[PDB]
Amino acid sequence: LADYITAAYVEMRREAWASKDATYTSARTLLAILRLSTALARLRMVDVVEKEDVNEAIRLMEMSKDSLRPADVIFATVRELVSGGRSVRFSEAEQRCVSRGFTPAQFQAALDEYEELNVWQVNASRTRITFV
Amino acid sequence: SVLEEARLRLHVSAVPESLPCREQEFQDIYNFVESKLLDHTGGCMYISGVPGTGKTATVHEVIRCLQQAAQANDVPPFQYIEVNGMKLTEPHQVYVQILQKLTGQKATANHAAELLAKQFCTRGSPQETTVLLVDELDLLWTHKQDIMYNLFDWPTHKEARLVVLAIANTMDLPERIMMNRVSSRLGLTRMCFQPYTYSQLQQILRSRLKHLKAFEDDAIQLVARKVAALSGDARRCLDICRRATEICEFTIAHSMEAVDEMFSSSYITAIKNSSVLEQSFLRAILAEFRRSGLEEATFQQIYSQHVALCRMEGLPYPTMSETMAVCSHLGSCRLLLVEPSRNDLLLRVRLNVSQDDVLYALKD
Ligand SMILES: Nc1ncnc2c1ncn2[C@@H]1O[C@H](COP(=O)(O)OP(=O)(O)OP(O)(O)=S)[C@@H](O)[C@H]1O
Ligand SMILES: [Mg+2]
Repeated sequence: LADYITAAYVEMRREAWASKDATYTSARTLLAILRLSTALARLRMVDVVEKEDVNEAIRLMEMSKDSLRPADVIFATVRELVSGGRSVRFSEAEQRCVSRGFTPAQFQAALDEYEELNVWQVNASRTRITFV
Repeated sequence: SVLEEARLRLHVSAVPESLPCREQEFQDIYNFVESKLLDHTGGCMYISGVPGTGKTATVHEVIRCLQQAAQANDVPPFQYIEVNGMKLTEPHQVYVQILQKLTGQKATANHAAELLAKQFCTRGSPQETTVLLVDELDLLWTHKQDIMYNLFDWPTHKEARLVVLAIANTMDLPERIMMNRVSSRLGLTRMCFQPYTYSQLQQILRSRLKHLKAFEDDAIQLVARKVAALSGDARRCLDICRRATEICEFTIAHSMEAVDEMFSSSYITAIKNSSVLEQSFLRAILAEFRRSGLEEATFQQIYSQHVALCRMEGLPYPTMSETMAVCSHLGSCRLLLVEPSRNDLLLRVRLNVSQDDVLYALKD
């Protein structure tokens, strides 16, 4: 649970750094949340602290401080193949889109929908697409 | 040759006889003007549209059809007069132009206006219906608005027998440029020409190249689509097609080269072909801007940053005159902004291009 605790502490300290009116979240806050987790573990009568105790401690600290479409997915998939090139092969994009769990009909529908916006142009041979 | 024939067909001045792409607007104008010609009563219409929509061509074709109908003794005879606003040295001289077109008399601007007023307000001899075409209306503006008021008020008179069509690019003109009484005179008679859809552009291109197999459908579709997405103008489409033919003389590659050569900016390549000292000057400007955060900087701080960069790079120590000459050369090609005629060390410098473009040009 240390890694999750580290990530949660980083998130909380980043939030406290973004807000000027928040209390200074030094290592004392981490000590306090660790004490809260240990107290919760004692309360539940367990010799090992579980993630539920950490979640409850985070929730309590947050309450205390508070008291004060297929078209887009296919466009992103073909956007992943824009690594330094203006034109993308039709076969590669078709194979990659199908591997993501989309039927070729939805691929054609997404191609037409983003093609109406004229983001790109497709060759009639359906072999290459030049991105406008 | 086939390419030569395509070039001949695609020229701008090669006006077609009639394209049904605007047949609806043609029909509307054909009803309006026909009604104004049959009743021996004048009228006025305001037409606003972006350039390249074929407004002048459509009006001229309608005038051709009306003249043909008159030649076939179906419409009473009419006198046609055409004037262009931007082809006149002075605004008041339009009074002389119309008068000389109708009677050939030479008179002063005020006297020509008075004579035209007398002719159009007094019950004179029964004359043929007058068809007046005024081009580029917005350029006839005057602080007194007398010319515009007279132009759009004279056909209101019954004795005028005058039909006026005003072609302009801004549809807001009768609201924010024209005063209330004349705004109501042109009110509710505003024709707006929407830009051609890519289907319309493809139809126009196909009509240009009938019975000629010179271009592949893919190039044509892409050119029409770029035109739709950029301006929807037939003029630049014809220019792109001609350039594609020229490059083919030397596929989709030709159209792509035409579109990215006649539209793209040359700032990046100009910066790339710049000298080493100019690149160092640009880097010094960027560093000073990052240190300060302001978009204006005096020449002294830029000179200090340039000296520091030259010392870092091992370049020889530059003199103030050399840096000033380089800055003056850079300002000559409108890459910077400066007024070095009198001020030398206190010159404000502003970038003429975006910072990210400079970074993308200088990273390589
Ligand atoms: N009906 C049409 N179909 C296809 N192309 C046309 C049509 N009418 C005109 N064009 C073309 O479009 C061009 C623009 O026509 P114009 O009438 O000169 O432009 P405009 O709409 O009057 O705008 P400006 O700024 O006054 S040139 C013409 O020179 C022709 O090449
Ligand atoms: Mg015109």
